[PDB]
Amino acid sequence: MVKCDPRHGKYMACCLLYRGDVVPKDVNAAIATIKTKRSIQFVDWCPTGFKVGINYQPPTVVPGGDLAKVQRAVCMLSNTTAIAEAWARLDHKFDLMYAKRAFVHWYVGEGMEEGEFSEAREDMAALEKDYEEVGVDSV
Amino acid sequence: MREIVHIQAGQCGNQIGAKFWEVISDEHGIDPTGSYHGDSDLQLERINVYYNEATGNKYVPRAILVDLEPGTMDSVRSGPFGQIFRPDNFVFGQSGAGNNWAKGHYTEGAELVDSVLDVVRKESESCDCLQGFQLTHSLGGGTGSGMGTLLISKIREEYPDRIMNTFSVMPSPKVSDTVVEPYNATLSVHQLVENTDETYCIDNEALYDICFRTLKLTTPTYGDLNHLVSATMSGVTTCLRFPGQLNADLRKLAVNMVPFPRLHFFMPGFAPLTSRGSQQYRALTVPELTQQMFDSKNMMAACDPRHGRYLTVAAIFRGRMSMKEVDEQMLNVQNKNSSYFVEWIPNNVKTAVCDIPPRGLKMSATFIGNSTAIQELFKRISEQFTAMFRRKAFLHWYTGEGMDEMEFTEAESNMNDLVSEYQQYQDATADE
Amino acid sequence: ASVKVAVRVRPFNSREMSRDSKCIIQMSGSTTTIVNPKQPKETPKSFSFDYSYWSHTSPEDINYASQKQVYRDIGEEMLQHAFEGYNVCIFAYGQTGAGKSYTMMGKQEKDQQGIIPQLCEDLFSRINDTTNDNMSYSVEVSYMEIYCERVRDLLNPKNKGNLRVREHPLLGPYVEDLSKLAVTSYNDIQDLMDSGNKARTVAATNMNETSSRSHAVFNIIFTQKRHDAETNITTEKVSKISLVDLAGSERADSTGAKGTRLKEGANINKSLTTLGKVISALAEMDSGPNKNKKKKKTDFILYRDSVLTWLLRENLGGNSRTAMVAALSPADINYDETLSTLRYADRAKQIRCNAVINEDPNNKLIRELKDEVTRLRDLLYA
Ligand SMILES: CC(=O)O[C@H]1C(=O)[C@@]2(C)[C@H]([C@H](OC(=O)c3ccccc3)[C@]3(O)C[C@H](OC(=O)[C@H](O)[C@@H](NC(=O)c4ccccc4)c4ccccc4)C(C)=C1C3(C)C)[C@]1(OC(C)=O)CO[C@@H]1C[C@@H]2O
Ligand SMILES: Nc1ncnc2c1ncn2[C@@H]1O[C@H](COP(=O)(O)OP(=O)(O)NP(=O)(O)O)[C@@H](O)[C@H]1O
Ligand SMILES: Nc1nc2c(ncn2[C@@H]2O[C@H](COP(=O)(O)OP(=O)(O)O)[C@@H](O)[C@H]2O)c(=O)[nH]1
Repeated sequence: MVKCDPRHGKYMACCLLYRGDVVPKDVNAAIATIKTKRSIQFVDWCPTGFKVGINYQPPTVVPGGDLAKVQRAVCMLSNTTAIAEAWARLDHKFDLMYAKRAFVHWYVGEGMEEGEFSEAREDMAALEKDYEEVGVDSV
Repeated sequence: MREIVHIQAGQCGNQIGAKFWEVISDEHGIDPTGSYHGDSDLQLERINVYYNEATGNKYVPRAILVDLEPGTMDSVRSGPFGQIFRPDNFVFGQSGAGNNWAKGHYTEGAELVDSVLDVVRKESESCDCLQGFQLTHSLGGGTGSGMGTLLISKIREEYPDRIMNTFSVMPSPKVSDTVVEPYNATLSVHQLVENTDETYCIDNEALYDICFRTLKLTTPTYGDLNHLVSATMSGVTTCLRFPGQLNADLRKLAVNMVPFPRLHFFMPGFAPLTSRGSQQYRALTVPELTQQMFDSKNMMAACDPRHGRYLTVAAIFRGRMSMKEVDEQMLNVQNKNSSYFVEWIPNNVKTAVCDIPPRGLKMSATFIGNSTAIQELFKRISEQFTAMFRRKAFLHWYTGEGMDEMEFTEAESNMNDLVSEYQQYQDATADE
Repeated sequence: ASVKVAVRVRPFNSREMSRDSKCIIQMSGSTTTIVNPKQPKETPKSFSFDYSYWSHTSPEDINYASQKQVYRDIGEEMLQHAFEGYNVCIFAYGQTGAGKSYTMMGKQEKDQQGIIPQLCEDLFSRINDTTNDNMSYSVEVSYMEIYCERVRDLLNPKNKGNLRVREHPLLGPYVEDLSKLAVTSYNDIQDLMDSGNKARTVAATNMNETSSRSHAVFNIIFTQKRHDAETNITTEKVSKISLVDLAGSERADSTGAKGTRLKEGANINKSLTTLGKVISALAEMDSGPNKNKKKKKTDFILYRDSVLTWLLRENLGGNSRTAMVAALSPADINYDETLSTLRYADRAKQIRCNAVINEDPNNKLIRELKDEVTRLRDLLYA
């Protein structure tokens, strides 16, 4: 749901939420199959990786919708280190406008101080670096 | 709620405002008498943006009319919509400016400005939460330039927080109708660059070009030009009046358009345009509107956008359309003509969409561009100004009314500085 | 040459004492260093400055920097330059609490008087000493403030109207109907200064009990008249001395601003940001053409954005020589503002001034021709 390639990073955690006619044998087999594949990379310090939940109520269908009626549904919430990539792109744009102080007077005229820009940028840089170390292989 | 106050000065401004009021009224459904005769229920939801209530379930527009010659006031009253306005707002005098900026700004306008300001204060006090002003006038004239500039200065002094707009007709390059156009245009721009918050530059030559080439008319009159300008004026501020998927207040347009305080001159545009008898051939849709909107022939500013770079641009759509098509088209336009867009703004297209299109137009789009090429216009005036100031061609008429050469010199310097700023970004390279 | 700079460290203030804080600014000679409390053992930073003043102590002389020392370092040279015939300018800079007013005005009760009182004192002392039959002097004063993009006069009594700004085509920007007053005794200028400081607009805030809501400019026009009736002519040299006190950057949420105070802070911040932009642009401009090739790339500096930059057109660049006085707060909590002050002071160092003395070209050409004929006469006589 976000324009970032998960293959460039490593998966750190995963939650699966199943709705409908689902059995634990099938989800165990699915988890084993996903663990077998090589394209999906898990960090070394999370040997388990997966959390599973199952619910009986199947999803509903709104009149005039577009999704079809289905018997089984899945929602995944995955914590990966690919996100950073998207942040990096946005940072570039910010710099290209902040070198010339474009549009800054609108912000300053409503109570903001100029320096408050720069601090935030540095703060952002700090978060990104901590998403590049949490994934370095242990030694 | 967002109330707008409308002011009109001079022959050009008054006629444009009359046609504009004849338009908005239809969009909201108001009879010439004042009573409401409409069909939809959204028309009264936000009628207070422009109109005030009156006891007999009547609506009166929130306009002010200004001049120093009763002729235009008589013409407006003796007209189809003369009875819609409040009589007390017809402020005027005698012995008009006579195409002299000094008489308009210092001698004659200084007497009537107090009454005009009293009416403006009375009108603005009743508003629940005033948004901004807008004023229509012509720079090449007398009354219009002087009194409009004086009113802009005073109102900015009194109401520093609110938005000020202007729809000004600038002198054309070749089609000329006054011999002392450059003096008035320069003296007016010297103050417009400082005081107002937005400005839309109209040129008669561009409107005639659109009428003859696109609309394929045979005898255009000033009514059609007023039509085009009124269409644009109505389309700019649609999102205050009707619901939509992406709203765009005037302040939002101001923030996204101008990157620096002194660069608030825009080129407007409107689409579509089928010239009639050929509507059956053109398929109306989103990419067709985008194609017509960015074309050079459509622009009303009489300046080629291909000679510079777009500092930025805004598009306001009206209709029922998909958001993906709009976003894809704006991205495609940005990527295709990559040379003509400035490179240190990563994305320089503002988008808004409204659900209620015009009376009989399944779709429509308004365009507000901010590009360096506008400098050409100023250069023309400056050149002509020098050609008449080196020998003091008609100067005494101004000096008899209480001016001096220093005023002319500082105005010329300020406009030249504006031209230099706009030229600073025009060339490629620059980058980081 | 370039601009002069005199950074000064302020002592602790009770707001920084009730809330615990630590000194972070160190300095030695021309160098001034700052360490990031955020993460230590990361990257100590240093900067080079012509002058630097320590003011944490007072009875002890351990690197202590009295106001008299600052005056002797900057104002004495500037007064000498003014007597030579250069227009000269001082301008203060920093943030709410830095101590720009302490340096400019100081305290009337204290012997430690600010730069402007001491400059006026020394100027009148030299006028009294050097007056003669063949040498005389004239002095006039003016004092203006910029509140919110409006120029207001201070010596002029209560006048509700504002003053217009107009550009003379040859002499540049100026302000029309400024009450320009002459002076003949130190008492007159002292009383005028007291009245001006009294009539200034000042409001209280969390950062300072008595803060300034307006930029202030003090101007002295000084004329030398050489009256050797046999040979010389009068009104030979005219000089302009400008002393500028700027408002301190407002952080809004930290200052407890609200209502009108917030709008004043916003206008002050807009003016300061415009000033920073010109300073950076002018510095880059002079730096580039000086070393790059010499092409005189036509990137022009934009001063018509704010009245502050517009009225200081000449002092920032042109026929004026100048100095920047950046005050600094040593408290650890005030880290980012201190870094901004340091960086913009360093940028201001890169700026080049081009003060030049000018007189009537006819007189100059006559003198040059007189020297030429003297040379030729010496040639043929030999
Ligand atoms: C029969 C029909 O639908 O044909 C169109 C038509 O052919 C075109 C050419 C129309 C036509 O416009 C012109 O010919 C014209 C002439 C002089 C100046 C400006 C325009 C049209 O007259 C104009 C008319 O526009 C409207 O009625 C809008 O709702 C518009 N009208 C007004 O500006 C107006 C004027 C006076 C009183 C009340 C309204 C509008 C926009 C916003 C809010 C309210 C109204 C329309 C669609 C057409 C015709 C009739 C041919 C165009 O104009 C507009 C505003 O739609 C010209 O460019 C568009 C594209 C259209 O395809
Ligand atoms: N060297 C110093 N010795 C003693 N007190 C000082 C010194 N420098 C500054 N101060 C004090 O610092 C406080 C604030 O100084 P001030 O000059 O008002 O700051 P500012 O940064 O110029 N802000 P503003 O008042 O708005 O112009 C006052 O109490 C000064 O007396
Ligand atoms: N677009 C448009 N321009 C007009 C109209 N009437 C006059 N003008 C232009 O206005 C200019 C003269 O300005 P004028 O109205 O006399 O200014 P005033 O005397 O101060 O009111 C001329 O260059 C005309 O081209 C009109 O109805 N529409």
